[PDB]
Amino acid sequence: RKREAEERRRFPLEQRLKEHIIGQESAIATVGAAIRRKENGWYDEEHPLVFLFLGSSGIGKTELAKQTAKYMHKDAKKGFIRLDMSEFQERHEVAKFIGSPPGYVGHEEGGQLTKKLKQCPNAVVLFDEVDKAHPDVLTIMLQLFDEGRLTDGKGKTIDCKDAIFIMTSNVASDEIAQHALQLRQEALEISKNFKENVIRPILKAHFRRDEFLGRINEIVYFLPFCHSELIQLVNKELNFWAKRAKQRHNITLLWDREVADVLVDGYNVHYGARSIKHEVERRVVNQLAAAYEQDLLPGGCTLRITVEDSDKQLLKSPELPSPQAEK
Amino acid sequence: RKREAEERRRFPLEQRLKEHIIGQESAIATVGAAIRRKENGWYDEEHPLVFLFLGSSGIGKTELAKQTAKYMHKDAKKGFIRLDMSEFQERHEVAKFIGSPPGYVGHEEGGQLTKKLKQCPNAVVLFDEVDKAHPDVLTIMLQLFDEGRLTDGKGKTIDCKDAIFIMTSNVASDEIAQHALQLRQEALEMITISKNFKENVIRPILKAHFRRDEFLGRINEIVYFLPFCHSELIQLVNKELNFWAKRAKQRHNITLLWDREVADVLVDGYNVHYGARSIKHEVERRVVNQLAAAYEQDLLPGGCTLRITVEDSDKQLLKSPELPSPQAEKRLPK
Amino acid sequence: RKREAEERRRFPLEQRLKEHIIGQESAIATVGAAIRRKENGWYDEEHPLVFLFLGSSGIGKTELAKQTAKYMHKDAKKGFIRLDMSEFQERHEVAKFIGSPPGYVGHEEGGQLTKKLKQCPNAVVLFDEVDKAHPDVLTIMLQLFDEGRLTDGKGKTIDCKDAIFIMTSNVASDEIAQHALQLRQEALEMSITISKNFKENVIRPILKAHFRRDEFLGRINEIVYFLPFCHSELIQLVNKELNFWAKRAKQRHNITLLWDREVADVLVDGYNVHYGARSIKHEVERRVVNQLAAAYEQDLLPGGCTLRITVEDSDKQLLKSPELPSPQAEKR
Amino acid sequence: RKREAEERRRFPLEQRLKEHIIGQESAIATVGAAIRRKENGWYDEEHPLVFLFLGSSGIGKTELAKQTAKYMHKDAKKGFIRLDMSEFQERHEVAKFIGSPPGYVGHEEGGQLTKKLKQCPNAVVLFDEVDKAHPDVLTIMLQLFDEGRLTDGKGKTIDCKDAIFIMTSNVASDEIAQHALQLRQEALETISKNFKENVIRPILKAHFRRDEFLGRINEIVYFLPFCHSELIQLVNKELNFWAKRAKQRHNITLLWDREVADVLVDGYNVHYGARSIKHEVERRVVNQLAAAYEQDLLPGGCTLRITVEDS
Amino acid sequence: RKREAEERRRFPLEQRLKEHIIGQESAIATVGAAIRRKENGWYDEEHPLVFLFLGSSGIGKTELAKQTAKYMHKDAKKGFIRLDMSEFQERHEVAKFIGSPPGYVGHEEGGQLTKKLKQCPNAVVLFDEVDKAHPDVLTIMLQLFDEGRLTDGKGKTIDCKDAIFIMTSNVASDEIAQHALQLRQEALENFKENVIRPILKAHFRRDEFLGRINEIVYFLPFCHSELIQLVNKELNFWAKRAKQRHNITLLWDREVADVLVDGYNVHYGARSIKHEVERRVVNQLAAAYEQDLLPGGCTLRITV
Amino acid sequence: RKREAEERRRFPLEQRLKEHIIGQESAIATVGAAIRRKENGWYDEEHPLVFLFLGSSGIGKTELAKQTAKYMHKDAKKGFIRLDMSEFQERHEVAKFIGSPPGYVGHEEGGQLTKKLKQCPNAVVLFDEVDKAHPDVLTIMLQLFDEGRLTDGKGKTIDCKDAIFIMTSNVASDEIAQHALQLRQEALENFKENVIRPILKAHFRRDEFLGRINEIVYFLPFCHSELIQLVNKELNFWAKRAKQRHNITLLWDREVADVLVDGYNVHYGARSIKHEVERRVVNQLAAAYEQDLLPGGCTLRITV
Ligand SMILES: Nc1ncnc2c1ncn2[C@@H]1O[C@H](COP(=O)(O)OP(=O)(O)OP(O)(O)=S)[C@@H](O)[C@H]1O
Ligand SMILES: Nc1ncnc2c1ncn2[C@@H]1O[C@H](COP(=O)(O)OP(=O)(O)OP(O)(O)=S)[C@@H](O)[C@H]1O
Ligand SMILES: Nc1ncnc2c1ncn2[C@@H]1O[C@H](COP(=O)(O)OP(=O)(O)OP(O)(O)=S)[C@@H](O)[C@H]1O
Ligand SMILES: Nc1ncnc2c1ncn2[C@@H]1O[C@H](COP(=O)(O)OP(=O)(O)O)[C@@H](O)[C@H]1O
Ligand SMILES: [Mg+2]
Ligand SMILES: [Mg+2]
Ligand SMILES: [Mg+2]
Ligand SMILES: [Mg+2]
Repeated sequence: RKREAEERRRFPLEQRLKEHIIGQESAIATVGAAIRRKENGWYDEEHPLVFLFLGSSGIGKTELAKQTAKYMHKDAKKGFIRLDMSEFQERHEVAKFIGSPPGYVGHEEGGQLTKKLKQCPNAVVLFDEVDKAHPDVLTIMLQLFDEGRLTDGKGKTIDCKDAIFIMTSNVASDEIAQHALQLRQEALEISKNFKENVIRPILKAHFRRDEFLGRINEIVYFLPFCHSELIQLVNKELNFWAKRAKQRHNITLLWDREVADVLVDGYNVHYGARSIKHEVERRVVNQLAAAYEQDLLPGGCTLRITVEDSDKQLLKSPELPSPQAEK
Repeated sequence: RKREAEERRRFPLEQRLKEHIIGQESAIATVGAAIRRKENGWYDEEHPLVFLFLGSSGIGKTELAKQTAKYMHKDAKKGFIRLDMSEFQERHEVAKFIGSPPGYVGHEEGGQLTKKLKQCPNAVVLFDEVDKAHPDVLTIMLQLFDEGRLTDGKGKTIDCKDAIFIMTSNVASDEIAQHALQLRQEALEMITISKNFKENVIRPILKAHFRRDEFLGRINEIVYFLPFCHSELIQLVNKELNFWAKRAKQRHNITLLWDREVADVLVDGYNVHYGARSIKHEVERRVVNQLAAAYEQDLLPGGCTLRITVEDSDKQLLKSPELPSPQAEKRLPK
Repeated sequence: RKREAEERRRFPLEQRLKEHIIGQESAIATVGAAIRRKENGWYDEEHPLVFLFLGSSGIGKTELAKQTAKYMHKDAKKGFIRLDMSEFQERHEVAKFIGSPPGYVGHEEGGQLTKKLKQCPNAVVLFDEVDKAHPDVLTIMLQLFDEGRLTDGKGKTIDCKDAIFIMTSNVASDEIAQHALQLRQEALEMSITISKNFKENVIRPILKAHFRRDEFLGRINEIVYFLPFCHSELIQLVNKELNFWAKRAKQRHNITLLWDREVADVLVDGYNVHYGARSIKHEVERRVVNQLAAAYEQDLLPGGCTLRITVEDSDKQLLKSPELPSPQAEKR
Repeated sequence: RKREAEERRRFPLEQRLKEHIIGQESAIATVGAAIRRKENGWYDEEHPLVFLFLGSSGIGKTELAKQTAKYMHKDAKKGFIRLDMSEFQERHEVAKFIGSPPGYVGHEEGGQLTKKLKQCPNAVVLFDEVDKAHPDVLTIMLQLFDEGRLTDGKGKTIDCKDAIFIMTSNVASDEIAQHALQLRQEALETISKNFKENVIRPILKAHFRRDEFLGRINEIVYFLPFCHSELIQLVNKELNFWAKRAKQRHNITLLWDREVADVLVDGYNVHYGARSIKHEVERRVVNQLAAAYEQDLLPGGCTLRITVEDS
Repeated sequence: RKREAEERRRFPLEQRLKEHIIGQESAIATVGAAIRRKENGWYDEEHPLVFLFLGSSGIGKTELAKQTAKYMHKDAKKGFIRLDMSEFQERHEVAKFIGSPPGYVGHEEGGQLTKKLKQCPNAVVLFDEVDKAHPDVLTIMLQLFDEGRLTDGKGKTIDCKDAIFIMTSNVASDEIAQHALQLRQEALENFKENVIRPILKAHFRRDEFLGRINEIVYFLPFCHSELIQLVNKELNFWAKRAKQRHNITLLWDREVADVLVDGYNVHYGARSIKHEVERRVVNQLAAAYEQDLLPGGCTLRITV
Repeated sequence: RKREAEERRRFPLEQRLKEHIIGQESAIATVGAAIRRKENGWYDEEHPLVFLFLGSSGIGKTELAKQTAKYMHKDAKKGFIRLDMSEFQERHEVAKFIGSPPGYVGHEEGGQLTKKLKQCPNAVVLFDEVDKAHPDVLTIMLQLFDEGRLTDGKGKTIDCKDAIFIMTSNVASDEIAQHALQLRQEALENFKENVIRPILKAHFRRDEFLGRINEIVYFLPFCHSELIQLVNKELNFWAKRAKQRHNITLLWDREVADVLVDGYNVHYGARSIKHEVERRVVNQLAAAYEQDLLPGGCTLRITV
């Protein structure tokens, strides 16, 4: 008890997530508060904890879910359960949850989800892209979210009252991103309850049933990044590549402050972080790989990126001559 | 003779339910009357007793069913049979009730519901969220509700005549809620009764969109759950706070107190579409989160008090065992 | 010979049925005539006798079938083979009739129907709610009717030529009910209900669409139509229910129960055409029986308890005295 | 490591593609750069590499995909997985990818795409003419393109993080051609910046209705219409193919001059591109060779000059 | 090698076509030229041959396809496959063409086209009345023609590079019949029929549909000479098959065969003329035989 | 030789059928003539033999098919094969018509048709309503023509050039009944194909399904003489069917038949007359027997 409490206080989940997620402070704060509430025993054991993650594309929803799963279960693969709801676009596909009835092909195998949950009753379940499921498939989750009960095709009931369920979608993402015009309001010169009652009609229009929505403990809103968070993302990506280069080939990598400013221009609000990822890859790592194959990067050398309308690489001082693949 | 004398004394079922349920007086009365009738004889043994529970979400339908099962069979697990009809969305899934026919996988296993009913013939059967089932699956329930007889894949009848069947659904949720709101508005001029509204409005819904006539004909009683009144919302908030205070005292020896304004602020977060679940989540979010954060060495076994800040109806804080001191900032960004 | 002499005399099937069934006189007459024709041999003895029962819900189809089975076989349970077709909604369900083939799971049990038939060749077989059966099941049924014998999964063939097959459904229930109500209204314009063969021809396409086997319908010996109850038949139903409850009370607790025509009218006012006798049964249970059960634990004692109507609700009178018992108000 | 790196330096992928692909320099450069970045280990292993080929019909998109697959998996047919999204033009066609759920016909079989991917995790997957898919069929591709993960009807999860996905379509063909005119709109007194992709995005979003789908695509490769020189090169390629075929089959030598290439190009059709050129050559020249051969006017070993044989 | 040499050296296809087909000389020549060109190389083997047969119905189109399938697969009936696109007019009928997805109705069947092709990839496929094909079926056929590659619903892929696809329709039958640029004008056995191209364009995705077609074959209405040849061939078939052998040499003179042609039924095609001949040529023979009236045979002489 | 002589003596088959059938002389004569022609080599014996029978239900179609099978086949109608195409649908076509082949859901190879054709290739095969037949089964039935060789669930194919197929329908039932000229004007006191395939071509795609049918047989509404003859035969059966036949007198049997025919068969066929007889006779006799009013020498009773 004492060691767990001391470790949690010393290195909170919220500080652990911040290492991997940039921004999203209100989502981090909500998930951390719920998690901490559960861990300290201040939770009802009858009803499992359920989250729904909403916002635009590529802003860390599945990332946050993965980090939460890793934190809850340090490494156990069975502790984290993935479900790509995009494979459940038809009603009949719900059989994958619980398996076929008696007398039907595949009956001897129980429900896949039932088996997975049985292997780890307190696992973290991620229904990714839940809006891509057929809405009759979501009906199977009514008892799962209310009481953590699920009966396979063989009549065996699974108890998962202590599990944590996370759903992710971008259902209201235009309306959430449009409400980030509150960042543009500049009053000196974050989502309101009444906005959540404008985001509701959209949720019921998609997720047809009020008894489904009334089962979720928390709706988490992920906002579009502000300019500083874009700079942080670019720096994070460059640091990742620098670490990889240093580890693999002992190459030291440096970049001026203006490199991030140049790179952020590739940001696409419709795609989020992955846009920055692709931009950095395309217009830095391509040059890096071309130089490496050309053998212009001796082990232990120092490479610094300089800023033009394009990006140049200096081998500790001289400009590295760009190789010619076409010869 | 003493069992008979107790039964003469055994009239708390309404009390037992009202302990766990707030409001829904009409439903409690109906269920209690039917159960008393069955208990004291005065009931035909040739036909099971069937209820259908209708209303909005999070208003005690499943809760009432579970409480009734517990009362009838005490803690006996075999006495309460649960089925989540959301798993029966396909016609072929009816095989779960009776098992596979001879010469097919799982035939030797036999029906599951048939086995459970054999274990406890007088069990309380709950088909939760029945309107999620494929109508062809409901078709099998005709015989079960009429004569309480079901034949498994092996040809064995179970003869569950004296069981009790409870069905929970929200098919007419929007109509019932709107009608109840209108009736309450009318009563506000100067309470929970609907005479023909059921036949003219509810019945065509139930029949046309989901069922056959013969299926509805076998239901002994239709029970209607209405949305909570404001006082009932206050009662629900008080119930949740009492539950959390009981947990705190029992486990951490912490005494928890609050005020009426706390109840008002909490109920302000109530959402009609979700019923008691909205209040439950609100209480967990705005109070229990602060209690769990204070439990990092700032809570000790004393009279912790919950109060509203100077910002009326905006914020609420914990105060220490000694009321003159508010609890600190919980200091997360160490 | 003694059994034959006793059966036909002093106890015709119609006489017995009228004891349990209210109305449906035409159906009772048809069933009795067909049964007598079969018994005396003035019928196609080369084929089993087949019936189809149609009409709204709660009008005695299953009840009439059960009473007929009891009359044919007295108390012999083996003489009444009951099959609820709602379990045969899938193609492979036919295996239950004959069991699995040799070498398969459960083949040693060659189907329930075959075993029961060989146990009682002349048993009355009821396929309740036949319309729910899968078309392959209906094909097997038609094969059984035409052939007159069935072969189990073990290769044994069982002769059931003398068996009686009864089927119940509600395929044309709405058409039958609305036509019967229209004929009652038309007869009130004369101031009754005998449905003409042209209405049967109108109904026939519905049956042809549902079953899609013109030979299957043709093979049916008799189609029996049950009508929705008239007001007098509803009053009789209410009186029957009240008599049942009164005799139950008298036997169990020596309580005498009385009522008046007004009570019967009030109870029948709760009738619902879509559910038939079930609606009246439930109304009687909730309106009256609930009060009896509530008052039983403390107030009821041997004597004359009479039901009365104050204005619109049913009230009770004290034993042998015109005092209204105080209801044992639950809770407090 | 050193031998493979030296081999790649000696004979890069670009030359191999140029052996067969004509023009499309920008597309070849982009694909080659991405492939080299992958091979040299300078790529994140958490996400597969995804391409989207856009351009008019008959300009080598699927041809480029085939050449790339051959380069990566030259000695493995299993290394190249081909799909044709015309065969997926309705929502329920997703059941081909992962198979039917438990208790349904074909369940025991399992997904086809899952089988193929499991056989060769690092294969090259080609979704030919993806635009013809029902849009809800593309939804199944989200996990594939993001994490290279897919689950069949039996619950088995296929990991293909190192695979390469190529999607070919002509959704913005007309707009791409109009932009390509920019190079041909020059005052001229070859490479387009193509920042106008900001206004190509709406077309894709209209067709592919989900932004998250586009966000998962690493690169958008644009194939431009052939120029006059590229058309001449294509005609020369076709005539070389036919000449070598004649030599190998009937031992006949076949020869021509500029007048033939120009006359064949003059019959070019934009709507078909390389296919137009193929049809033109076949109709105008191959028919004459076949007729002459059937008349036995071509003794074995003889030499033909196409001395501008026209009209 | 000797088998291949004999296959090459055997009778030219046009010989058999002329043997069994009457008229349609232009179509015979075109098909023979295309097949010979393919055999002698001079044709990219990477793409299957695609033929579009135009003209009135019932004038040998299917017969010509059968004979072609006979040339290449004389020893195998499976070498010829038929599909009538009157079966394939609505979106859900795409699943009948190449099979349903797994877990759906008819998945086991696997579709008509693939089910037959997998047995004989190099067969001859006849799509009757492609006009009636639903656009989504037209999309799968054009894909198949372009690539020669198709997947069934069960995931099995089929290579049909060397197959021969023949499409038949009557979209421009009236224009060909009325123009008759060869029949009654040049030969009754280039015309620059430039209206057929726009006519077809109006009915399909001309970019792909007409671009991929390897060849277009025209069928012309029968002429008087062709009709009398067909009647002579029918009467000879009846005469030689006379199993009551001794009545053979029931010779049909000339003018009665001309009167049988005068029962013009070309609207229904050749089989119509067959019925015409059978009516007043076979019924009288059956009546006489049943009556035992005519042992030893007789001239058909004149009747009507 | 004795079997051959017996088969020869079976003719005239028209008398054979009339021994057990009433009316339908035209159809009987047509069938007999077709049989003779095929036997005598005056038919396209290379092609399957197929009739389509048209008219209302219950007018001797099944009765003529069964009598034809009983006579042609030696005895017991072993070579008869009749099926209800109304139960054949997309979910049942292959599983029953071809019969669920190995590897399919179900192992009922043959299913309903080809499981019996394994023994009697020349079967008389009855399809009881093409109006209710599924398009898939109507297409697979196209194999039955040309050469037959319909695929079985076991893979076996039967050459149908010798088989007899009897499709039937009620969709054309009006074409005969509405006129009654084919009955009134057929040498009693209209024309063959008065209208060529009026409804049938539009409904069953004459191009394939009906184009391959060799003959069409009309069925006419029963005449008053035919109806009264049916009544008389049924009454004779009941009279002899009596166990205590001494009580059977049949006094006024002709008058009772006249009363019975009042409920004329104009609804679904002779079964209407059978029900008339059962209602107006059998019930009365059963009631009298129950009342012990039948000692012997008992007359009839004229009701109405
Ligand atoms: N703070 C961040 N926000 C978003 N992405 C981040 C962040 N930090 C790192 N990333 C990375 O950027 C990528 C974003 O992709 P996702 O995690 O899947 O976001 P998403 O919310 O699920 O978008 P969709 O709904 O799948 S389109 C991930 O690969 C992350 O690892
Ligand atoms: N004609 C009747 N006379 C007396 N009691 C009847 C009569 N009909 C029904 N009952 C009673 O009310 C109950 C109704 O059940 P059934 O008669 O079997 O239903 P049904 O008439 O067949 O219509 P379905 O099958 O529900 S659509 C019976 O169990 C009887 O006890
Ligand atoms: N750029 C090219 N250089 C040389 N050959 C080419 C080129 N493009 C196409 N071809 C050839 O022309 C044919 C066209 O094939 P594709 O490459 O597949 O066309 P496509 O662009 O991919 O587009 P679709 O599917 O008609 S939209 C192939 O036969 C190629 O071999
Ligand atoms: N020499 C011939 N020319 C044309 N048709 C012929 C010849 N011999 C037979 N036929 C008949 O022509 C038909 C061939 O197919 P056909 O009907 O003409 O094509 P389609 O129906 O598609 O228009 C067959 O019915 C065949 O009997
Ligand atoms: Mg995601
Ligand atoms: Mg509930
Ligand atoms: Mg019943
Ligand atoms: Mg292509």
